[PDB]
Amino acid sequence: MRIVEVYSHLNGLEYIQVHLPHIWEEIQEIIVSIDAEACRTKESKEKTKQGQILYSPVALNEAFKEKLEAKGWKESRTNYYVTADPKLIRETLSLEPEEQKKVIEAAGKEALKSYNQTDFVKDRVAIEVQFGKYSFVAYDLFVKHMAFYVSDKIDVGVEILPMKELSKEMSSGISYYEGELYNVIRQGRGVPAVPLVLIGIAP
Amino acid sequence: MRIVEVYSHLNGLEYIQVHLPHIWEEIQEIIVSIDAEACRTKESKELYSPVALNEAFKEKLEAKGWKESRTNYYVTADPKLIRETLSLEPEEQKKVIEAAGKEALKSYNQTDFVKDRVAIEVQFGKYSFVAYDLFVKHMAFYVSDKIDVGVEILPMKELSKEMSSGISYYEGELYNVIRQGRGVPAVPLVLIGIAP
DNA sequence: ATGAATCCATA
DNA sequence: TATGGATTCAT
Repeated sequence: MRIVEVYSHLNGLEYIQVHLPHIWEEIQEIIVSIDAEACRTKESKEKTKQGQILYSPVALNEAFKEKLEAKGWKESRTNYYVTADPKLIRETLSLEPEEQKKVIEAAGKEALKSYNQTDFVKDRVAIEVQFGKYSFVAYDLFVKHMAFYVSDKIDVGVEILPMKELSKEMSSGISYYEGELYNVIRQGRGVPAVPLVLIGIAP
Repeated sequence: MRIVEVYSHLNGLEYIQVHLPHIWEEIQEIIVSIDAEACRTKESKELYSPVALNEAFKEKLEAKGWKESRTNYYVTADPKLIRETLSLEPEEQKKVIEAAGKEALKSYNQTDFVKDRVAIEVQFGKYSFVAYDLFVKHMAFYVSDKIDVGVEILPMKELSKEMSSGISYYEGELYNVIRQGRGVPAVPLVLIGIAP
């Protein structure tokens, strides 16, 4: 596949190029190695596209998974305890799971265990590949990548998305690069706090 | 139903209390007037129905004048052009983007309840919906100058545990916001956690 | 009886 | 026509 657009948020791309140059080389290689044609096997049942053979998100997801795990990218999970008290939250935000619980419960407040898990993490870099609803991209950017960043698990996050040129060749209602880039820029300079590299791809 | 927790983000609640006091009174009244018992369902988990709770609020809100709204905007691949057209109106964004020789893509956000420049998102859905509501939907109306403060109604954990799996809860979403750091997102908000 | 995948009711 | 959320579909 082709890398059409790349956006470096908080200079996350430069950080990788300086500290983890092999990671950037590897990500580009993985994308270039994906044969989008072999993933064009989803026969649409939508009335507005009845019969068209579209790119399959399932096939695309499998293709990336195969290449990433083959390069040593592995699943990672980060745990943390949440609570209703804003102050206790700010206090335990950067502490270890065990201490977060201890601190919250020590104040007589209920500690609720939660977490975030992602399939592709390597050398303190997390990659998310998304071919689905708009809401999941917001969740990835402002919650998942952030959770791993705050818990000191990754230094930069990466989000791979289909350009509009590709999303229009998939089932309707799928998030695309241009739209998600806009959602991030709309936040204003410096938000979110986690450095990121947004990548828009096409066949 | 009852309000268990309230979080004023960027003093959004105070903003409403000063400029639109009738809105805060109305929001409280509506929550109190909803009977969670009439929103129960016969289904087991590994209960209260999200659809029923949603319809309950929808009825009350629309009866009080809350109506759906939509904000349009043109997106594009060039970051510089985005920052230049963020605050402009739809047709003007298109104009500016296409004049720079770039492709302009029509998009928008739509929400069910808006009134007196306030948006209320009732949310009894899957885990990714609140993040989208806060960082995308509310921000879109705020940046397009359609609302001054956003409101998010969510179930407390004690209610979500009595609902189908995967439903986000107040304590967790509050955490997601505060984890961003002070002042983020940029739109003033009032997060409200409820229980039966 | 969940999480995805994916269809489609409106503005 | 694109989004938001409804509905359908593999576990």
